[PDB]
Amino acid sequence: RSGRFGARYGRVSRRRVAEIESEMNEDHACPNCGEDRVDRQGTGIWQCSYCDYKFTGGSYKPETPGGKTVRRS
Amino acid sequence: TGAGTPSQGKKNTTTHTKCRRCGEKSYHTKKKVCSSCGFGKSAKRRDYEWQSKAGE
Amino acid sequence: GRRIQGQRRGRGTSTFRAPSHRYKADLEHRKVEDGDVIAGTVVDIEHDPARSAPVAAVEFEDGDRRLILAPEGVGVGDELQVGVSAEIAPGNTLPLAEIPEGVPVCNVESSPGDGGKFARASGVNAQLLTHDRNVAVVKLPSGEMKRLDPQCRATIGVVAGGGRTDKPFVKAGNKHHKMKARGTKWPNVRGVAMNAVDHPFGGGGRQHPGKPKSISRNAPPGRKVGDIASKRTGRGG
RNA sequence: GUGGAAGUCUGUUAGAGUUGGUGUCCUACAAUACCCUCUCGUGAUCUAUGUGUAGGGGUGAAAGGCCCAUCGAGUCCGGCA
RNA sequence: GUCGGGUGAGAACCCCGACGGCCUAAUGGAUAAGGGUUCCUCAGCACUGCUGAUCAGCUGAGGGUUAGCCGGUCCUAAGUCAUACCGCAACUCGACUAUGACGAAAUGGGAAACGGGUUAAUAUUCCCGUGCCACUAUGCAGUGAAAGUUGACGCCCUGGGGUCGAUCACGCUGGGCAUCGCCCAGUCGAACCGUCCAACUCCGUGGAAGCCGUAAUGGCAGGAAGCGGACGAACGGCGGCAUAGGGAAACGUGAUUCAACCUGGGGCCCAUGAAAAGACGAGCAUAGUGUCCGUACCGAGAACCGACACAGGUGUCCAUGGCGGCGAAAGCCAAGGCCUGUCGGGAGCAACCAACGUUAGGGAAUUCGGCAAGUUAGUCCCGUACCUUCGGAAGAAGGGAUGCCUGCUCCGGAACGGAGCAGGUCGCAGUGACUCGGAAGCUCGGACUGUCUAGUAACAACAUAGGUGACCGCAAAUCCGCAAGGACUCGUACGGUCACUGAAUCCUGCCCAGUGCAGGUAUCUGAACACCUCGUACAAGAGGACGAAGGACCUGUCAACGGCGGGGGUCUUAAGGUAGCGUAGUACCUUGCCGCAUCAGUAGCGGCUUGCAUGAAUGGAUUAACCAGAGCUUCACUGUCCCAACGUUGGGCCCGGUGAACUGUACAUUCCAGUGCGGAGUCUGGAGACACCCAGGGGGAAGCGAAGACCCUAUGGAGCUUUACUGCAGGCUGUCGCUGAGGACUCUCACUCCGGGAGGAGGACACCGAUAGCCGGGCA
RNA sequence: CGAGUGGCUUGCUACCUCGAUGUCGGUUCCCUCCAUCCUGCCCGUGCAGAAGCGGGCAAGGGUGAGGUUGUUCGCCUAUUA
RNA sequence: ACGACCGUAUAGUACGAGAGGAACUACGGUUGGUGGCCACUGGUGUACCGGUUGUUCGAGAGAGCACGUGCCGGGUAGCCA
Ligand SMILES: [Cl-]
Ligand SMILES: [Cl-]
Ligand SMILES: [Cl-]
Ligand SMILES: [K+]
Ligand SMILES: [Mg+2]
Ligand SMILES: [Mg+2]
Ligand SMILES: [Mg+2]
Ligand SMILES: [Mg+2]
Ligand SMILES: [Mg+2]
Ligand SMILES: [Mg+2]
Ligand SMILES: [Mg+2]
Ligand SMILES: [Mg+2]
Ligand SMILES: [Mg+2]
Ligand SMILES: [Mg+2]
Ligand SMILES: [Mg+2]
Ligand SMILES: [Mg+2]
Ligand SMILES: [Mg+2]
Ligand SMILES: [Mg+2]
Ligand SMILES: [Mg+2]
Ligand SMILES: [Mg+2]
Ligand SMILES: [Mg+2]
Ligand SMILES: [Mg+2]
Ligand SMILES: [Mg+2]
Ligand SMILES: [Mg+2]
Ligand SMILES: [Mg+2]
Ligand SMILES: [Mg+2]
Ligand SMILES: [Mg+2]
Ligand SMILES: [Mg+2]
Ligand SMILES: [Mg+2]
Ligand SMILES: [Mg+2]
Ligand SMILES: [Mg+2]
Ligand SMILES: [Mg+2]
Ligand SMILES: [Mg+2]
Ligand SMILES: [Mg+2]
Ligand SMILES: [Mg+2]
Ligand SMILES: [Mg+2]
Ligand SMILES: [Mg+2]
Ligand code: NA
Ligand code: NA
Ligand code: NA
Ligand code: NA
Ligand code: NA
Ligand code: NA
Ligand code: NA
Ligand code: NA
Ligand code: NA
Ligand code: NA
Ligand code: NA
Ligand code: NA
Ligand code: NA
Ligand code: NA
Ligand code: NA
Ligand SMILES: [Sr+2]
Ligand SMILES: [Sr+2]
Ligand SMILES: [Sr+2]
Ligand SMILES: [Sr+2]
Ligand SMILES: [Sr+2]
Ligand SMILES: [Sr+2]
Ligand SMILES: [Sr+2]
Ligand SMILES: [Sr+2]
Ligand SMILES: [Sr+2]
Ligand SMILES: [Sr+2]
Ligand SMILES: [Sr+2]
Ligand SMILES: [Sr+2]
Ligand SMILES: [Sr+2]
Ligand SMILES: [Sr+2]
Ligand SMILES: [Sr+2]
Ligand SMILES: [Sr+2]
Ligand SMILES: [Sr+2]
Ligand SMILES: [Sr+2]
Ligand SMILES: [Sr+2]
Ligand SMILES: [Sr+2]
Ligand SMILES: [Sr+2]
Ligand SMILES: [Sr+2]
Ligand SMILES: [Sr+2]
Ligand SMILES: [Sr+2]
Ligand SMILES: [Sr+2]
Ligand SMILES: [Sr+2]
Ligand SMILES: [Sr+2]
Ligand SMILES: [Sr+2]
Ligand SMILES: [Sr+2]
Ligand SMILES: [Sr+2]
Ligand SMILES: [Sr+2]
Ligand SMILES: [Sr+2]
Ligand SMILES: [Sr+2]
Ligand SMILES: [Sr+2]
Ligand SMILES: [Sr+2]
Ligand SMILES: [Sr+2]
Ligand SMILES: [Sr+2]
Ligand SMILES: [Sr+2]
Ligand SMILES: [Sr+2]
Ligand SMILES: [Sr+2]
Ligand SMILES: [Sr+2]
Ligand SMILES: [Sr+2]
Ligand SMILES: [Sr+2]
Ligand SMILES: [Sr+2]
Ligand SMILES: [Sr+2]
Ligand SMILES: [Sr+2]
Ligand SMILES: [Sr+2]
Ligand SMILES: [Sr+2]
Repeated sequence: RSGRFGARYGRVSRRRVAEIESEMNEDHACPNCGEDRVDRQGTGIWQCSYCDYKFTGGSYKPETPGGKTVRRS
Repeated sequence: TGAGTPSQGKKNTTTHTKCRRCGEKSYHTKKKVCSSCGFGKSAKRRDYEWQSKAGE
Repeated sequence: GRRIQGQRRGRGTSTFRAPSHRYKADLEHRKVEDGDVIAGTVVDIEHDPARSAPVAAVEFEDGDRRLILAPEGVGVGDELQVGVSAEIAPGNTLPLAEIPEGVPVCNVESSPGDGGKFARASGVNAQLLTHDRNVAVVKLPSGEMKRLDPQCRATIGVVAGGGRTDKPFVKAGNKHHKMKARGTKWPNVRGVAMNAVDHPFGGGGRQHPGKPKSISRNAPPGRKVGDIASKRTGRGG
């Protein structure tokens, strides 16, 4: 996590980096199939190693709160 | 690094060269303009009244 | 004195220019004759240097390959539509008139056919509120109620890359890398830290502006610095 | 255990720099040099060439720093005896 | 460097040999820029050369650079120019938009050449051998031909293939050494043509419900392993090339580790890592053509820049030569280069200075200050505190070990890889040289890495992430231009402009009176044009009515400028200092008082604190980590000191040669007093004084160097400031023109904007020209 | 209260010097003065002695080491004739 | 070119109720200063002898280099305190 930051930057800065990146690297359920094989490819870019579905999502999460709103309405 | 002698050693760039139009080594090969006769800048020949005393 | 930095900017010299020769494309909506008989398929997702957000390359029926301002949730293979009769789904573009009220949209045109001006940044979106035969009311990301020509085109959904702002840069070097992809001079030297000759706030034994910071709207360039025509300052009251 | 992150550590690797000696030199080897010590050395890094910004104007992580040994307004000639 | 010798009229430094040395990312090899003949030969020494010179980068005279396949040439990059269009009083000026061209010689892209031989000097260019590319022609073949592929790409970790090199084993050829049997060198051979293919991808078979696989991640009923197959790599292997070439000869064979080169797997991005020409796609024979430009040499302690044959500066590649060791480290040594970081001779060679070695006992007493020097040191084992943001602190601290020889064990395929064991044994000392941290505590500052005064400042200053406020919906805010136009912007509020504070943590009180900004405003004030009155046969002019912004007035606002006192148990002028911190890098008084520590402490630390004159983003407090930042203490150590000594190298001194500069009104062997514009070698009185020369450390010549920088003066200069004087840009606002029809309104036709277009939006407004009022250190 | 000497403190003046006479403290090295701190020799005492206290002659010699502070000065410590 | 001090004998005496406590003189030493000298002790001693690390000369022997001794031990003359 923020362990690469050593004793620098302070709690908050490297607390959020840890969480954000912790959620960022979790296995994500592919919208195409259903497997938890989605990985980030770059800023806002995600892909499933299983079915190869490459799509857009949040910067650090494949789905954002606002993104999930569109579906509804 | 001093602005004097040590900095003079870095000077190996060619800028002013013999001019096709006037013959003076004033044709800036990077600007493609002669600082002496104006070649590359103007069809007319570079001239100024301040090149001599005002009443002469 | 000497011209302040804000004045050097205007001359548009390299130091202040954006690395345009490195930019990809201006994600403007496609121009359709009518009918809406224009559809294409997402062929790839790319990074947009100018916006730090993803963009989707779309191949249209008539053979036109162009990058598009992608909303969140668009993936390869997906099929998008652009026209009056386009289906009401994420990633599709059509005039506000056809868009059902209460639907989040992005890359909204200011004047019908301009290509899109509003809500283009990461994870943002305008909210189409009121419909009509004369004016479509949209609520822009800043919270402002905007009256637009119902003929103004827009893309359904919110812009991809949301949350980009939630993570701190942490170090100067990261800011550095981002700044190198924009038309900006960075880092920032405070005005109070300069000599009097260089800024209205320069000079003085200790650092401090020797004047009130709220400057008038009518101030000439070179003097308009600090808090421009502020309606108020601070956090109190 | 594996893995190998880092404006991460040591390092006269290349390369960059310069804390102290208030050493040597001070009609110098040199109009900014020499020696030892010292600091940086995967990055906001260093470096070559090309290219752009011009004088009340540039350029400046700001020292009134830098813009060809000169800058709190370059240089040249002219105004000018 | 030295001894011999060669040449020459002449030899320390020109050449030969021997002996002795120096250089190893360079003092060697190839080159870019730049220089321009400095290159080679012959003949010379007046000039140039830190002395000499027969020498030379010098002088005289000749000579030398050979290309289809190495660059250029071709392509396009940031970007530049030209033409057209537009602006400008105008242009050699100026932004945009079209078109065209220009823009890369080591080091972007790119059709094709290798090996050897030859010259005094060129050489993938000439010559020999072999090969290749493009175009064109002829011929055979071919109807395919443009889709796609390539050119073509970031950073970090890593597997696999694999050549050179290096090393190990054994053989062959030659050399060296001479108690041994060791040691050294060589053992060769290209482009190209042909062939082989690992990885990746995919297909067939198969049928895993837990197996397959990796260094690691991972893979699978959407079909794992296994089996077969398609496509498919090297500057690599293999065969030809080659009774080519090269070698005196032999003219090897295997292996390990493997730069180059080839091919994969993984990870990172608020960062996304060129383009175009060209090539492939798309056969073969034979013939012809392949022009133009560059080509020498230096590439640096003498060929470049720095006035110089300057200790400076100056790009690339040789990053795999041996021992060493972690190593592209040190040290030593090859290949190769050099004795030109170019004056020599002499004196146990004194004083004195530079750089350095060794110092008994004491051990920081030295000093502003351990400045300088020293101490420690590599690797392994044991062990490691406070504090902490849980990362770190940490190599904390402290303790022990370390060589050689003999025989072995373990890990691994193995290394000429690594980890251990047993016995033997030497020294004062086993990281034996070299390389190689001294350690600990308290306080102040800035959080951190980073930046800076080229040439006296590296810091606490600037930056920074983080915090905050301000402006703006894009026909925007901010900014450049006289204009035509332009940056921001292939950007759109999760944006970007303008400012302040400066990581995290706990927090950030009161004040809107003044000033600033903004909003509002009945009434008041408020310009010009038009309008009305008076005046004028007209006009000047006087007055009136109307009244925009602005001001008066009201309100909002301090993470806006800033403020938070005196007095009494309110007063100025709004409030009257809250949390904290406190004698501070802020406290004059002041060495404040108490304590700690010391023999003794204007220091330092802790506490107190009425604070001359602390205090909350003019941020307060606090703080782990970090630091060539400031201060203090301790352990260790030492020539810093007591107190100096001896030694080493280069100078100094004497000799040959070469050979400056600073400075100079004159006189001048001075000393003690006095005098004098009061700070005299020169005046007065005395005293002393034979001339000249060598070495010395510098008392005096108010020594030399610079028309004092300090201070004042000048109706001197410049940079900077502002509610100084006066103006000028700029913004806001009214009015007139553009400008049309029917104190409030509709319309469309100018004009503006959007749209490829139709058309849509807006609209007599806005933009623009003119003028008037307000603001106006942005500027003069 | 009165009279003086010095030129160590400070003040005053503006005589010399602005085409420059480089600051304080320290250090090192040399000479000097006496208004004597010690040492020699004396006089007095509220001088038994020992020792103090005061005075006279006298400048031959000596007057040292350390803690804070740049400090001079001074405060402090152990030695000392 | 010598200044000064401590100690012993004088003497637990003179003096004094006691407490305390001298001197002349003769001696021994210390300190500061001064001039000189090296038998003694100490330092140095890149004369010299030895040990030993890395590397090169094939090993051995014997040597070079590692800065004017690679490092370490001893140390004659001489110079010194
Ligand atoms: Cl940003
Ligand atoms: Cl070439
Ligand atoms: Cl792999
Ligand atoms: K003066
Ligand atoms: Mg776009
Ligand atoms: Mg940039
Ligand atoms: Mg800043
Ligand atoms: Mg400043
Ligand atoms: Mg200013
Ligand atoms: Mg500040
Ligand atoms: Mg450059
Ligand atoms: Mg040659
Ligand atoms: Mg030389
Ligand atoms: Mg000693
Ligand atoms: Mg002292
Ligand atoms: Mg030191
Ligand atoms: Mg084994
Ligand atoms: Mg302090
Ligand atoms: Mg810092
Ligand atoms: Mg400087
Ligand atoms: Mg520094
Ligand atoms: Mg900030
Ligand atoms: Mg911010
Ligand atoms: Mg700061
Ligand atoms: Mg204190
Ligand atoms: Mg406040
Ligand atoms: Mg401030
Ligand atoms: Mg003067
Ligand atoms: Mg002055
Ligand atoms: Mg002036
Ligand atoms: Mg337009
Ligand atoms: Mg002014
Ligand atoms: Mg005077
Ligand atoms: Mg003088
Ligand atoms: Mg007397
Ligand atoms: Mg008595
Ligand atoms: Mg005397
Ligand atoms: Na782990
Ligand atoms: Na230095
Ligand atoms: Na100027
Ligand atoms: Na091959
Ligand atoms: Na090696
Ligand atoms: Na010579
Ligand atoms: Na660093
Ligand atoms: Na106020
Ligand atoms: Na305050
Ligand atoms: Na630092
Ligand atoms: Na010494
Ligand atoms: Na003198
Ligand atoms: Na000035
Ligand atoms: Na005396
Ligand atoms: Na003292
Ligand atoms: Sr230099
Ligand atoms: Sr250069
Ligand atoms: Sr031109
Ligand atoms: Sr002219
Ligand atoms: Sr656009
Ligand atoms: Sr467009
Ligand atoms: Sr200021
Ligand atoms: Sr408040
Ligand atoms: Sr680092
Ligand atoms: Sr380092
Ligand atoms: Sr210094
Ligand atoms: Sr030194
Ligand atoms: Sr100097
Ligand atoms: Sr590394
Ligand atoms: Sr300069
Ligand atoms: Sr003149
Ligand atoms: Sr001659
Ligand atoms: Sr020559
Ligand atoms: Sr070209
Ligand atoms: Sr090239
Ligand atoms: Sr790289
Ligand atoms: Sr390998
Ligand atoms: Sr050549
Ligand atoms: Sr070279
Ligand atoms: Sr050089
Ligand atoms: Sr050699
Ligand atoms: Sr010579
Ligand atoms: Sr010795
Ligand atoms: Sr000390
Ligand atoms: Sr001391
Ligand atoms: Sr230890
Ligand atoms: Sr610098
Ligand atoms: Sr410095
Ligand atoms: Sr903070
Ligand atoms: Sr106010
Ligand atoms: Sr208080
Ligand atoms: Sr702070
Ligand atoms: Sr006389
Ligand atoms: Sr002298
Ligand atoms: Sr003078
Ligand atoms: Sr007297
Ligand atoms: Sr006495
Ligand atoms: Sr004084
Ligand atoms: Sr004092
Ligand atoms: Sr006695
Ligand atoms: Sr008694
Ligand atoms: Sr030696
Ligand atoms: Sr050692």
